[PDB]
Amino acid sequence: QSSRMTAMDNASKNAGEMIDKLTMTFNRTRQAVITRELIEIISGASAL
Amino acid sequence: ALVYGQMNEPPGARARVALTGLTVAEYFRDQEGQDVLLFIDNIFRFTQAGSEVSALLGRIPSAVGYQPTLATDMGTMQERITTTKKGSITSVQAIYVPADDLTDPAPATTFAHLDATTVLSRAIAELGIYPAVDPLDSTSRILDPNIIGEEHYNIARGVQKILQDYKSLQDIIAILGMDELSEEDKLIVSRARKIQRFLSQPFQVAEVFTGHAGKLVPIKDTIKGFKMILNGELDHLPEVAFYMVGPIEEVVAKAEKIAESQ
Amino acid sequence: SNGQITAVIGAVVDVQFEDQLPPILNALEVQGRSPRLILEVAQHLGENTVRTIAMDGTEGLVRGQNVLDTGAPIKIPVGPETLGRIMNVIGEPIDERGPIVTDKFAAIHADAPEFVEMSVQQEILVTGIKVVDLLAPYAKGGKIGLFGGAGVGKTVLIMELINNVAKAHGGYSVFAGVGERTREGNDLYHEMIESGVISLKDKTSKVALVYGQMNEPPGARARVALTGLTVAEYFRDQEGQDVLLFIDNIFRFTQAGSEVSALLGRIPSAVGYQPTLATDMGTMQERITTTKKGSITSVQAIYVAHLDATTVLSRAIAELGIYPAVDPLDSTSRILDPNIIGEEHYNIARGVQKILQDYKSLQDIIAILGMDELSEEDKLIVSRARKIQRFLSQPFQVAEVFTGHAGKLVPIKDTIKGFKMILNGELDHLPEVAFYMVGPIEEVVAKAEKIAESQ
Amino acid sequence: ALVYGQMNEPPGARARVALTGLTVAEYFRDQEGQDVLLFIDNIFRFTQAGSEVSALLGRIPSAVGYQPTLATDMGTMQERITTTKKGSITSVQAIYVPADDLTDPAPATTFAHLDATTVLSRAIAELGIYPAVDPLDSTSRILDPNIIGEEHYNIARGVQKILQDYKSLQDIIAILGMDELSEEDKLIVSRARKIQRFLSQPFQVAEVFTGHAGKLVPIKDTIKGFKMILNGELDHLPEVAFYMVGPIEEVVAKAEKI
Amino acid sequence: PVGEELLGRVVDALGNPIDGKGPIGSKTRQRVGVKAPGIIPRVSVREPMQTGMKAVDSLVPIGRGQRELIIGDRQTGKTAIAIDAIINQKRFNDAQDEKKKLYCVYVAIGQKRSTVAQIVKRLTDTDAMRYTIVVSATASDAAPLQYLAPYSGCAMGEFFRDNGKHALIIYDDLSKQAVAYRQMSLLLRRPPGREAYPGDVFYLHSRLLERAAKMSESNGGGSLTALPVIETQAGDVSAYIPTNVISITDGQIFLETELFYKGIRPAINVGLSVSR
Amino acid sequence: AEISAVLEEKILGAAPKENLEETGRVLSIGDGIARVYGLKNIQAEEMVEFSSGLKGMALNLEPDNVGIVVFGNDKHIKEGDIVKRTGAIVDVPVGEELLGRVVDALGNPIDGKGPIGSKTRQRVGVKAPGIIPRVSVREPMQTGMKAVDSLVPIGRGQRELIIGDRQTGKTAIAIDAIINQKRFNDAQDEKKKLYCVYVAIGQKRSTVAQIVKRLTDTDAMRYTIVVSATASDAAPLQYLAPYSGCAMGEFFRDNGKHALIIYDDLSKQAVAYRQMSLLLRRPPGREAYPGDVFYLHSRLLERAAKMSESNGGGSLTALPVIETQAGDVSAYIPTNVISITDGQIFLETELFYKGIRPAINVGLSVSRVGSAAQTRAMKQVAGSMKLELAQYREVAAFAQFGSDLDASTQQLLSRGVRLTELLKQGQYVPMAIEDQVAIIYCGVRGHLDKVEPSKITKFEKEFSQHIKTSHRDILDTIAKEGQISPDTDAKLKKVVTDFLSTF
Amino acid sequence: ASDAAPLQYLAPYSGCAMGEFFRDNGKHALIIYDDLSKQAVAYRQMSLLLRRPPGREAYPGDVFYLHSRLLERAAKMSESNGGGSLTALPVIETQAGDVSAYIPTNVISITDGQIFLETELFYKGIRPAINVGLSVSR
Ligand SMILES: Nc1ncnc2c1ncn2[C@@H]1O[C@H](COP(=O)(O)OP(=O)(O)OP(=O)(O)O)[C@@H](O)[C@H]1O
Ligand SMILES: Nc1ncnc2c1ncn2[C@@H]1O[C@H](COP(=O)(O)OP(=O)(O)OP(=O)(O)O)[C@@H](O)[C@H]1O
Ligand SMILES: [Mg+2]
Ligand SMILES: [Mg+2]
Repeated sequence: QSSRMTAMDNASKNAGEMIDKLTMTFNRTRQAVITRELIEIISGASAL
Repeated sequence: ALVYGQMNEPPGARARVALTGLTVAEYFRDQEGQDVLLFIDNIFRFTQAGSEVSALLGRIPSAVGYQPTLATDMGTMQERITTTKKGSITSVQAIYVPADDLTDPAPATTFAHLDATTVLSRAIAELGIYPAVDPLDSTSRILDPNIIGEEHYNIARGVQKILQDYKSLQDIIAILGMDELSEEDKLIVSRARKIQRFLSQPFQVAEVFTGHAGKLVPIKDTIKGFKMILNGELDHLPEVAFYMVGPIEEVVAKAEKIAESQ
Repeated sequence: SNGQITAVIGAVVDVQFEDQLPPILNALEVQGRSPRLILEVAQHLGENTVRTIAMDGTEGLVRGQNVLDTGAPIKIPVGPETLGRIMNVIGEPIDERGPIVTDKFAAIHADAPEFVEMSVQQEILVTGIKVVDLLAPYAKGGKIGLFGGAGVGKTVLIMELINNVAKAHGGYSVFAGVGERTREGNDLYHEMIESGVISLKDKTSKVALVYGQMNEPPGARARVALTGLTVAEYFRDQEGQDVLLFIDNIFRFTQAGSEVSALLGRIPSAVGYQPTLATDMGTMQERITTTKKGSITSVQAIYVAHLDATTVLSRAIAELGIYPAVDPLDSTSRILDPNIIGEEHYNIARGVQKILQDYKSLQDIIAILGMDELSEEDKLIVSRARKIQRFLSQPFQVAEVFTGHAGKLVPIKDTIKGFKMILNGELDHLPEVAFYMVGPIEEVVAKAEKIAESQ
Repeated sequence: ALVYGQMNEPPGARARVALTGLTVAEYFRDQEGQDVLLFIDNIFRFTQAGSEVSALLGRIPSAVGYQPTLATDMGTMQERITTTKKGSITSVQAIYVPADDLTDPAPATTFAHLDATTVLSRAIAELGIYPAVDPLDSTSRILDPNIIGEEHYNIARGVQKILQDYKSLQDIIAILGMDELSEEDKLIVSRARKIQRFLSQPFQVAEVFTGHAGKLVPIKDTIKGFKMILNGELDHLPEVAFYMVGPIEEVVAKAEKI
Repeated sequence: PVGEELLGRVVDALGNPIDGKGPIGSKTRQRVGVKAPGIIPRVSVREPMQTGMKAVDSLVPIGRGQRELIIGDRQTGKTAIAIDAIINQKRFNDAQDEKKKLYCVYVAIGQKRSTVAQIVKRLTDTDAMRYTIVVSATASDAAPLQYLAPYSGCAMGEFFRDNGKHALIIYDDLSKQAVAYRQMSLLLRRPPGREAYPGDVFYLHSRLLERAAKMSESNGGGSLTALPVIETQAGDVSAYIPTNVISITDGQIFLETELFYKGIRPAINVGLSVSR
Repeated sequence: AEISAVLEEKILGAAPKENLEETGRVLSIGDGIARVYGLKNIQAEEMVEFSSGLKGMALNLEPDNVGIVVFGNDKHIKEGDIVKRTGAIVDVPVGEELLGRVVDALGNPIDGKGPIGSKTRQRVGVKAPGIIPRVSVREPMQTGMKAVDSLVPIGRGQRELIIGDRQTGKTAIAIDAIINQKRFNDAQDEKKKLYCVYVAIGQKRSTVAQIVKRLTDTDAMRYTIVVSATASDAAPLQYLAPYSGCAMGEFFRDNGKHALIIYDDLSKQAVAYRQMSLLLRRPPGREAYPGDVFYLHSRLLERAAKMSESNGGGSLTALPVIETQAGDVSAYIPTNVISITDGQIFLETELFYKGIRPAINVGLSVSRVGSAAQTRAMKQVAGSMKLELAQYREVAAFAQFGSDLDASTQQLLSRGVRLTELLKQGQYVPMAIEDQVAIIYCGVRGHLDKVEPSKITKFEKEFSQHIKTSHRDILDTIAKEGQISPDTDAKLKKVVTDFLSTF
Repeated sequence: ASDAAPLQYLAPYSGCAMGEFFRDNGKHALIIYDDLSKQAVAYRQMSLLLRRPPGREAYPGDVFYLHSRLLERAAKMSESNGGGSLTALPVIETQAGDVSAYIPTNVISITDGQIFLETELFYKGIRPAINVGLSVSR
């Protein structure tokens, strides 16, 4: 029971680090998507 | 003095309200030689109003929808908040972080001019400690042994280290208990509880709502008090004697009253 | 009333008039096109010239070509003569069956019914399909999402809906293939001929077809649903009937509206054809409603947002031999409330859904450990649930020559009574296989008696 | 013969110096009938200098702010570099990927104009493997069993399958560790790590950076060493012995030295 | 038009009667673009505005003069919560206490006209129509009518607020008004922004929702309570219009699709529902 | 039109003698776009000739000038040069004489084998057949690969998309489908023949030379037309090459014959049309594409269908190719072509480097015609095969960490491993339908559950030789009956058990 | 930070000219640009106010040329040119330690090496917080 508790604790810590890296990637991707869609709308409107 | 640019105002008024309050503060600094305080709430609404003003002028927006002049508009507002040869203006600004993203352009532009940080934690308020300032999340750039001194820096680092050890041991205590900890760990967790109890302080402006007389603790009194707690000179006192007490002489006086009432 | 072509840019034609400017949504006919080109006025540009979207191809047009203003929107032929026919956007027959000789023409842009013309009672349109009439009822004037992919009888279900509404209620149906493939349209048309809903030279047709190909211009595909809605509106207003309107689909209608807005250049491509905004879709959605004269019930064919009812077709239900392959648990409806359809109908439907969910849990338990669990109560629950699943199946009138089973029309009271008797256990002694492919519940009793006499 | 137009030059000069080197190679190929080696470093500077002047030519920018004639300009440049019936040209061109991105339009256009591709990855260079060639992103079109031999093709495809299996296992390894893996998964990981170490090779030109003697590995020694690793004949050796060695004999010698 | 002659009447965004019961007899007309009350003429929100739902009155309480958002996906119960709040005031309006009476305004924006007719039938059946004004700008109505209907209903509520009475207003829903204003702004050749919305959609919703206030006792003591409704797509809280409305209001009531499909009705997310 | 010459001749009332009704002068030329003053009697999509001999097409008919897309290098075009309208829209030669020839987008031969003796020419802008003249697709178009002829079957007259990333094998699928038809073109049955058209768009010349070399070495060039619009060609040529290839295939379709067209790839044609539309100042949309880029591909692909027996019975099946950037099928052009075509074949890089070649993603690949595009024996074995593959995918979704699994779960996992190894196929080796039926039947009847998967290809390399040499009477019985009868099933089981005893 | 964006753009070139004086006169000069990321932000503001087309992260497409023409003037001259030299130490401020961004990758490709500073090592008291595994010199 002690070994299983320590193994699940290590798995949760590794999953937390992966969650932090995926959260930074998600924020960077969200900013890039908003910027790209804004530039596309600007280019579509400025062609009139 | 209050300004209060409302949320139903046009974006120009909400953009210039921070300049109006800064102008009142600049008069108090230059023409009186005072150490003025300026409170801005919110500073994200200042950025949002500036973005709306630039979008109403037909300018091309920058990355993540903000104005292209965001850095220089923030710079012109914040560089008037400084210390000069006549006086100084210290600004406490409420900061909202959109979508919990610290890499967003408006918080990242704000953080360049920030000299400190005060984080108010809900969890600390749940522990009854007031003011609910997070001692680990809050940081300052003058924590250096050339501006505040060697003793202040060493004591602040020691308090931070003890509280970090307490936070590391909190998970162990929660999952297993407190009896299996060593004598060193029990001494550390007792000193950490007394340190985080001594961070609470009664406020005069809330003394009607609390019943405790407010205290203005001088910086040397806080330095001496935390040096006494760090060295274990108050290991025999109970933890409740440190709660909602300004100085450390009132800590030992409250401990004496607790012992006599017991 | 006569103008000249000024500019030709793609499917967008700018035409300049001299004396009288046509209003918005009017139709202008090009005088040099042998397959006639109808332009719909989208906006006024000033300077006595208007910008129009084309309903057909634009190759070969020259500047200064004469355009005749009709003084009205696109008037399509309507009536009983359009039943069993295929029309394009502008009402021309494209099924090579001759001209559409009628006396009634109607514009494809009309107003929605008023606030005083709408009934306060949210009546349901009973369609004779037991699973549909019990678990996911069809509301009159509602929005209905019909799901299903390849291999499931989605087409057969659509034709069964057409036949049952034309039989039980006397109201016709209109199919509108908004931007549909030519192969799928040809398969649907031949299946409608084979199953007898579309009948040649007998005048017993039950559905009017409007088609728009994928090679059509974006303006043509954005008004096919308006043509189908206009035919359905004639059947509702001038006949007082409850009319089905099948649209295939709302997604392609929104796509064609977005392409039209992109061609016009005013609204950017980020915003296309909101359900509100009466210019885009609000008029079309509000003209599909129930009034004091009749009702239009919209069924959107979805192949795998505001639906009043939803019937989900699954491959697994067809793999179990249940026709129609409607999933009883994934088919939801906003109408499932005690305050609308009655307390007993909601109670029976909730009991059937609860029994089916418990049956799925019991099947999982049986697959895990075995068929013996919680004495004979679980066995009785399983037996009643399997009798319910068999009774959900029903023969189709339109598929009586491909399956050999004569289809039956089941009124809603018969379905309620039969499922109430199954829930109460009044028919619990009958065999399970006697509940398969039977319309009423007296047919189940007769089937069980014939099984008992034969065995 | 050397032709140089470098990054200090204005964008007009950097967009035409590659054509000057092409002209030298085309004369050496056609008018002399010789075998020519043409080294270009690097192509992306040509296609970027073309984009730097595109806004000043009054052109609408393409996607991600590029020139709208990037594909056609690269096509007309690259089609002159070829092996003809008059003579042969072997061309080696470096390509820069901006911000470590392979879906950028300039490298994505350059991919379809090449026979052999050697993709270098930053993550492999972070692991100390040099040259940092991506094994699962490099194609040649000469990798055919009817061209380079059946054994050579089978060994290369086996190495690529082993490294793909290791890449698929890395997600579970990063969370649950090596304990949850089965015995075949542990063999896959061990052989793949040995393969990744053995792909590294000390270069003669890189000795000043490191100090290892550069090794020239014959292709028969390469296919023999990778066949030995794939057959499990060297599972008893540590993986550090596979690092920065040319032939498989140096692997055995370094393992015996440890 | 404003007044108590509008109670029990179904009107459009212009105030014209559409219920067929005859013309209204209002003697006063109020502008739709009135500036919000200032700091001095208002006091703190302390009078409870009782919704009648246990989860609302306990976990996310709504006071008189408070903007509380009802945000959720399609078919989650936002209209049901608002209608129950309107129906609950019948037990207070019948009593003799003047500080407990609440007059309701329901602004239907961009809805189906049959649904508005069913809502009016439901309020008539429960005797809550006597203190309720229904302002409907349906889908077949023009986008300017959908843009104008929240301001027309706000002016009708502000008449009760400035006369010493208490009013509750529901905007069902503000996302349809933002869509209508986006279409008008795009067709007026105005510079767009994120999701083709103009640069003053935040200013549009803020000047709408800052008119809900608790007036001071020297200013009459009346109040206007706003319950805006936001329809989100797949729970996308971080969209532009939901972000603006969340930042404007004093709190939000989150309705969850997952909780609604579990049969948990009302599907209020307690951990996401805030009341300042 | 307000230029200095026009204002000079209109103030003075010169009335110039140049009749610009049938000719014109160039106002401006740049990047393959020519603005031309004049051409008053020109029509939309009409071919014109410049003074240097170059050709062009009129795409914009503005009230001021005419927009011409230049079919060649724009260095030969100058401002003020004379442009003469041809009076006709673009047409290409069609006939049996194009089989074996490598032509460009305009039908001019580029292989150096002399001219083409074509007696008929067809325009490229022909309207697609309506709902009436076409009939339901039921004739099998046999690609020759087990992973596609069973799971994603293609019928004659069906638009089947081949969509994937770079270097995944879309061209390999198309070339193998072209090569496979040599079995039917060399036979005597006329209705089974399939003439091929390959349209290379934007590729380098070495790649097209390698494709022609591959088709010449395999003798598949004798019934194949290669339409080449390379990377160095003009954007109008790359835009018009699919339409010219479609007209060449429509000649076979309208004459009662069956044609198969590969567009490799439609992404390059969309890029070329995007460049022409952007340089013509048309309003861009999503990802800088025009609003007619959906209409472009829909108009192209709606002409691929099987005609009814009253229209000769000919068919035209199209295989468009789409390149996907990093697997994003949510982009504009992939979404359009997916919504147009009757199904897709999806290729994945991870499946390719895992050993599974061809890397067909079975879950994401649909064929809307389905079992109607299969013969009876292939339908019989593939109906069980797709169910077993679906069960294997369902049980392997939760079998990564599972070791002590159920016996039925282990049997399903083992069967799915055998079927996954069964679907693998080498390059340039198409398979006959009988070999695919026999091998899939052995896979799905449990004959390979006791066989190691790595030997299955060797079993495929040997058992097919066993029935072709010592048990050919069983194959003759299958061919004559057309289905796997239970007696033939028992005989095949006996042959398999005897072979595995020998194995 | 209170100055105009053109002044922030011009200052690295003015300092480079002052260092080029010592470079061309046989002397040796070391120049530090603290920091070039803020100069690129000022140049991005100038280009966005000039309605120039934005590229990666809304930056103009010649920002690589901006840093390359600035940093190519730092070089070692020959003995026939006086034997002078100019040494550059550009400074780049990253967000969350990302060296995969546009401007850091540009300056890495331009310069001969980098000295990476870690926030993690800086929080642990290791000063200077130089990452040895990432900081190289060619
Ligand atoms: N507490 C509840 N108990 C039972 N049924 C409820 C409850 N709340 C809502 N419903 C039912 O759920 C359905 C949808 O709820 P409602 O229409 O109020 O939500 P909505 O968010 O307004 O939907 P829409 O987006 O369509 O306007 C209705 O049939 C309603 O009767
Ligand atoms: N079934 C297969 N078995 C083995 N190798 C294959 C197979 N299919 C393709 N290949 C090889 O994979 C490589 C790339 O395949 P192919 O050129 O057909 O892909 P593509 O989609 O045309 O890529 P590109 O984008 O370069 O055109 C070639 O070396 C080819 O020989
Ligand atoms: Mg609602
Ligand atoms: Mg290819």
